[PDB]
This record gives sequence, structure tokens and C-alpha cells, in this order.
Amino acid sequence: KVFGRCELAAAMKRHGLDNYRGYSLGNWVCAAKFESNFNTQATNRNTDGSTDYGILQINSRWWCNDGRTPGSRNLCNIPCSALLSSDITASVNCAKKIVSDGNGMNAWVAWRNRCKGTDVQAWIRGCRL
Ligand SMILES: [Cl-]
Ligand SMILES: [Cl-]
Ligand SMILES: [Cl-]
Ligand SMILES: [Cl-]
Ligand code: NA
Repeated sequence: KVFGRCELAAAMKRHGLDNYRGYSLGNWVCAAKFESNFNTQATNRNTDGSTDYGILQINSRWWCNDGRTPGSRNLCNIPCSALLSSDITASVNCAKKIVSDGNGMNAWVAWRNRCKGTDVQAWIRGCRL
């Protein structure tokens, strides 16, 4: 599913990401924009053999099981395929654990490089939320 900008903001708020760990909704929408272009089916293979899945491009090295990342963990206790669903619940629940792991949203390199220190509120501006 490719979400609209305001549609995704509302779904993220629905699932309790707005201001989760102090990160306003616009940070999460901006991260999703640059990780996946709002596409829940996004996947991207990394040089280490791990794969990133879903609208927040959650990586199989630590967070989900895909059966093909040797030595990896599954800290969200989910198959990586669950992160590709049109329902964002699994991606949100896993993102909450990632963002709580010590480095905040810096865990998403694209957030650090493309959202951090910008006017992230622009990503939710105009939306009925
Ligand atoms: Cl915001
Ligand atoms: Cl594996
Ligand atoms: Cl949803
Ligand atoms: Cl933080
Ligand atoms: Na894994």
C-alpha cells in the first residue's frame, strides 16, 4: 500500500507514534517519506546481506526474521514479511522498540541525514489530525 502523507500521519497517531520518545509526528512521516516513499511493500538489500522492510525500512540484522541474515537477531519477534502489510501496526510496534534502544531516531540514517534539524512539521501541515 502506498499511503498518502496525511493518511500515514493519521495512522501513525492512531498507533501512538505521535511524540513517542519525544519525537513529534512530523519526524516519523519525514522518516517514512525518505525510507520508503510511503510504500509499505518497500524492500532494500544491504551490502552485509541484511534487508530493510516496510514503510520505516526496518532491518533484519536486529529486528525481524527473514531466514536469510546469518547471525542476526529478531528483537521485535516478527517475520520481516509482517512489516510489508497494508496495516502498519507491526512496523509501528517495532519502531517503538528501535527508537527506545539508546540512539533515538538516529537509528534511521535517512532521518539523521534528511529530517533531523529540518522543519519536520511541514510533513503534517494541513492534515486533519
Ligand atoms: Cl511535527
Ligand atoms: Cl536469519
Ligand atoms: Cl494502518
Ligand atoms: Cl532521543
Ligand atoms: Na533477523
